[PDB]
Amino acid sequence: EVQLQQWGAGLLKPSETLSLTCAVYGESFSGYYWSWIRQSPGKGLEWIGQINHSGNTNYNPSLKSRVTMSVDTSKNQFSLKLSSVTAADTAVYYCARELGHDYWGQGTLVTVSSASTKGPSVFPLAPSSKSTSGGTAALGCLVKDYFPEPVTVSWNSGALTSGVHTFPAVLQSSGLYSLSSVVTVPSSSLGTQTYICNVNHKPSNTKVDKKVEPKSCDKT
Amino acid sequence: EVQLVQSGAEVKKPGESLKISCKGSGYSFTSYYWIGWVRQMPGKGLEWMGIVYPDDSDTRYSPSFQGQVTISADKSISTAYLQWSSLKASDTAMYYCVRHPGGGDWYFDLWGRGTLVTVSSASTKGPSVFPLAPSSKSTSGGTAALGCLVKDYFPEPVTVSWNSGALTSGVHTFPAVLQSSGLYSLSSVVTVPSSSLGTQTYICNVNHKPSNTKVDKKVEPKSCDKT
Amino acid sequence: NLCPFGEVFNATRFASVYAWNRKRISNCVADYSVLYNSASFSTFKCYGVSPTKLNDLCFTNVYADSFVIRGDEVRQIAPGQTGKIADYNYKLPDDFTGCVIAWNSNNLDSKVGGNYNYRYRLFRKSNLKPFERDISTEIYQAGSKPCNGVEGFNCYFPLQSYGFQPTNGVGYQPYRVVVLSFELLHAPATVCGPK
Amino acid sequence: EIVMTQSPGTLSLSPGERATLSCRASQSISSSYLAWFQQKPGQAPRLLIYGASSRAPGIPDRFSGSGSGTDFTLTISRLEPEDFAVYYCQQYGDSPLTFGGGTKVDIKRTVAAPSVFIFPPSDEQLKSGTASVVCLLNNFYPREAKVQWKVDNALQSGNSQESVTEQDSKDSTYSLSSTLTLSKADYEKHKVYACEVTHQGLSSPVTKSFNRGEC
Amino acid sequence: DIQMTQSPSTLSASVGDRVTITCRASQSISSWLAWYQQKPGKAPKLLIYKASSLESGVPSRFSGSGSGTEFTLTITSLQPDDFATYYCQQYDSFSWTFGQGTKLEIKRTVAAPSVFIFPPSDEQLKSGTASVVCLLNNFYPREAKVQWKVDNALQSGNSQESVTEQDSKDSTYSLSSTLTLSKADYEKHKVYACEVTHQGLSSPVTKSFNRGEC
Repeated sequence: EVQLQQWGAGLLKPSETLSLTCAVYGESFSGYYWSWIRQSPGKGLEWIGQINHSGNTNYNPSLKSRVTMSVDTSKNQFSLKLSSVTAADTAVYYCARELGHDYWGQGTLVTVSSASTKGPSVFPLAPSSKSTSGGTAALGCLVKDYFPEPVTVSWNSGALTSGVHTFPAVLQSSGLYSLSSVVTVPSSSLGTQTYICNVNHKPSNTKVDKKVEPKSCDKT
Repeated sequence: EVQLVQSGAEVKKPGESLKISCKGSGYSFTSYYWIGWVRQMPGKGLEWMGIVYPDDSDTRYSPSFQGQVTISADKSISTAYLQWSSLKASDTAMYYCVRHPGGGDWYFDLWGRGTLVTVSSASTKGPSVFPLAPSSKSTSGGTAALGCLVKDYFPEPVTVSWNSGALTSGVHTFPAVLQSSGLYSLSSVVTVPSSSLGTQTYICNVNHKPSNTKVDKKVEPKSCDKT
Repeated sequence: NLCPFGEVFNATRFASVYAWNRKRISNCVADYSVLYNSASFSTFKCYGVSPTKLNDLCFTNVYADSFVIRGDEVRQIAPGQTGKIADYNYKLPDDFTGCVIAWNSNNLDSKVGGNYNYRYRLFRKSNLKPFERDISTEIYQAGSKPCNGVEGFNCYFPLQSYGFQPTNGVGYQPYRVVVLSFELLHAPATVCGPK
Repeated sequence: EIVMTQSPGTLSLSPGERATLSCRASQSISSSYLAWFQQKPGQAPRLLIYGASSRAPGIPDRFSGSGSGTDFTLTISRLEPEDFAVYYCQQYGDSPLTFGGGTKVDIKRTVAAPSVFIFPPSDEQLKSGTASVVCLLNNFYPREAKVQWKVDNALQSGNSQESVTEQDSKDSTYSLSSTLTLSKADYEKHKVYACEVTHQGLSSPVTKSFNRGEC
Repeated sequence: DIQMTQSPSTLSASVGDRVTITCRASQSISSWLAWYQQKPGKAPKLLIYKASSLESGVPSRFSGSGSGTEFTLTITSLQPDDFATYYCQQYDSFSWTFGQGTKLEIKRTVAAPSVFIFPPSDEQLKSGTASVVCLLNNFYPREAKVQWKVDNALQSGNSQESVTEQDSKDSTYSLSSTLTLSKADYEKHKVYACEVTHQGLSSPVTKSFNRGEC
C-alpha cells in the first residue's frame, strides 16, 4: 500500500517560481514512473509530466518549456519546479504513480496573487421589518476584503448549529476575498438572545467577536 | 446497392479518339477511393492499366500503358474517365472499372459489367444467308444434319433462331469468327432423324439490329437434278 | 552506377516507426539532385552539411532509415528532442551528420474505416539509445503485481496502433520519413557524386 | 492531444434509479483504453473501470462499462449515497493523457419555494468608503434560478456577484447570496434598490426592494 | 514486375470431387495475394485475399493456402457453380500482375466423334465465292483435328474453324470447319475431303466428295 507524502510552497506571487516535493514509502522507488497532475476549477484535470529514477522525463507540450523535474533516489523523493507562474496556475497538485489508476497523493493547494496578508472587514446584515417570512427572520454577518483563505465564521461560539449557511469566498476585483454567513432564527428571539458572528483568520491570527442588532428606523 | 456503372459498348475506327466513363454509387463515391481500369483481350488474361485518386487527382499507370491512354477523374459527379487519342486495331477488348479498398489492401473488391470496345476499318453491313441442307454421307444411322450460314456481316452481333423459336433439339449456333475482310461468319445447325426428308420445314431467322435487317430462310434437302 | 534511391523513397509499403527499416548504401555514384529539387518533399532538413553542396563530397557509407509517423511528430525527428517518438521508438544522436526528409502519404497509408497496421511504442521503462531498436512485446508492469506475460490491471501492451482516415486533419495524417546518415571514416570514399 | 468530452455536464437523480454517463473523443481511441475515475470532495480521484469494460478490484458490481471507438458509456445499476460524486473519463492509449471535463450527480427531490430576504448596509461600511446590499435566497430546489438587481427601476450588470451553497445532507436544498457593491456616491445618487428573482418553482418573477434612507 | 505462374491450365474434374490449383511468384510476396473467379461473359468475382482469408458472400468449400513463393487454392465440395476460370493477383509491389488462367471442365465418357460434310450451293458461286463445311458434332475430349484435302492434297491457310463450349446436358463439344474458295480455285480440283483425327477414335475416318458429286 504505497504511501505518498507531499509538501511545498503555498502562496506565491507572479513571475515567482513554484517548487513541490513528493516522497514515497512502502515500495520500490525504482521500476516506475512518478507523475504530477493538477486540477483547477473550470479547466478540469491536467497532466504535467512524469520522471524516472534514471532521470528520464516525459513532459506535456503545453508546459514543456516551464517544467523541470528532479529525483533524489537516496531519499526516495521527486520534485517539480514550475516557473513564471501566473494567476492561471492556481490549482491543486497531486503526486501519483505511473498511470494513477493505483495510488495518488492527498493534494497540495497552490494559490497565486499579487496581494499579501490582510485582515477582514466585518459588517452585519440585520433582520429588518422586510426580511421576515413567517415569524422567522434572517440575520447574518459579512466578511469583506480579506486575504488569504480560509477565514472561518461561527455563531455564539458553537452555541448554534441550525439554519447555519456559510457561502464560499467570491473573488473580487481587488484581488481579495469576501463571504457572508446568514442564519434564520424565530422573530420571537431577536430581542432576547444574543447574536454574534465570531470570525477567525488563521494566516493572520486576526479574530473578531461582533454582536448583531436589528436595523431600526429611528424616528427623529 | 454499391456498384459501378460503365458506358455502353463502342464501335470505332483507327485514328479517332475515345473517352469512356465509370460512375460509382452506394458509398462515399465522390472521393477517397482509387478508381482503376483493367483490360481483357478476346479469349485471354487480364492486364492492369492504371488507377486514379479523385480527390487529389493523382494517377498511377503501368509501363505497358504509360503514354498510350489517359486516366482522369471528376469528384463533383464522381466519375472516372479513360481516354484514347489515336486508336488502333489492338485496342479491341473488354474494359472493367475497379475499386481499391486502400491502405495496404490493394486488391480489387468491386468490378463493373464491362465496356466492349471494337476497332474496325470497315463499316456497317447486312448479313448474307446461305443454306446447309443435309448431305449424302450425313446418313449416319439416321442422324441427318441441316443448317444455315450467316457470312459477310458487320458489326456484331447477329442472332440466329429456328422455327420462330420453337426448335432446340441439339441445335447449336457456333461463335462468330473474324475473317481478313473485316467481316464475320457463323453457322447454325440442327440434328434430326434422316426420316426428315419431308417431316419438317425448318426456317432460320437471322436478325441483325444495327442494320435493321431480318431474313427468314427455308431449308430443303438438296436434290441433284438428274439429266 | 546510380544506386537505388528509388527502392527507399518510391516503395509501395513502409515500416512502422518502432521497426524502422535500415538500408546500407556503398560503392555508388549518388545523385542528390532529384531530392534537393523536387516539389514533393514537404520537410527537407539537413544537419552538418548544406543541401546545395552534396554532390561535392565523398563519404564511406550511407544509411537510409525509413518509417511512417503522424504529421505532428515530425519535429521530434531531430537531435536533442523529446517525445514519444524520440525517446521510445527512434532516437538520433547529437553529433548528427545527414538529412531528414518527410512527405505526406494520406493516399497510400489511409483507408475509409481506418488503417490500424502502423504502430508505435507507447510504454517503456527507460529511454532508447541513439540508433537502437526495440521490437520486444513484453508486458508493461505499472503496478505492484508481476504481469507474467498476461494482460490485466496495470499490465498493459506497449505497442499501439495509429488511426489513419482520409477525413482526418493534417496533424493526424500519415507522413513517410527517410533519414539519410552519412558515414565518413579513415577508409577510402566509395560514395561520390557525379560529374 | 485527444480531446475528451463528457455528457451530460450535470445530472440529477434519486436513490435506486439507474445512471448513464457518456464520454466522447475527438479521434478514435486505441483498443479500448478508457478509464473511469470517481472523485468526492476533499479526497483524491479513485479508479473504478479500466479497459472501458473491466472492473477494478474492491469495486462493487454495480459499475459497468461499455462502448468503443469514439463513444463510451458508464452505467450504475442502483444509485447509493456513496455514488453521488464527480466522474471523469481518461484515455491512456496515446500520449499525453487526457481527462474529461466532468459530470456531477446531484440528488433529486420536490421543488421548493425560495425564501427571499434582503439586507441593508451598515453605517460602518458606509463611512468605510463603500456600500453593498445583500439578497439571500434560502431552501430552494432545483439550483437553476435567476436573480437581478434594479437601481431606481433600472437594470444593472457587471456590479453584482453571486454565490451558491452545496446540497444539504438533510433536505437536498440550496442557498444563493447576491451582493451588489458600489461607491457611496452611486448609492446617494441612485434612489431605489430591488432584488428580482425568477425560479422554476414559481409562477411569476418576484421583486423585493427598498428605497433610499428607508428602514 | 513480379511474374506469376499458374498451374495447371486446363484441369478436368467431376462433381463432388476435390480440386487444387497453384500459383507461383518469381519473388517473395509474404501474404499479399488474391484469387478471382471469372465465368464466360460475366465479370470477375473476388473470393480470397491475404491468401488465407475469405470474402463476405462466399461459400466455405473455397480455401487458400501458402506464403512466400508458392500458393494454392483448394475446392473440396465441387458443385456446378464452380466450373469457371481462376486468376491469382499479387499486390505487394507495383506494378500489379495477374496470372494466366486455370480453366475447369466437366469430364465424361470418351464420346464418339461423328462427322458431317456439307458442300456449297451455286448461289454462293453467284456471289463470287464458294464454301464447303465439315462438322464434328458431339465429340469429346476437346482435342480433335480436321484436315482438308483438295484432291488428296493438304490445303492450309484457306479454311477457318470454330468450336463451341461445353454443352449443359452431355458436356460434349461441337466443332465446325469451313473451307472458303473462289469460283476459280474451286475449279482447281474436284475431290474435297475432310479427315477427322481424335485420340478417342481408333481410326481416323475420312469423308470426301468430288466436284458435283454427293
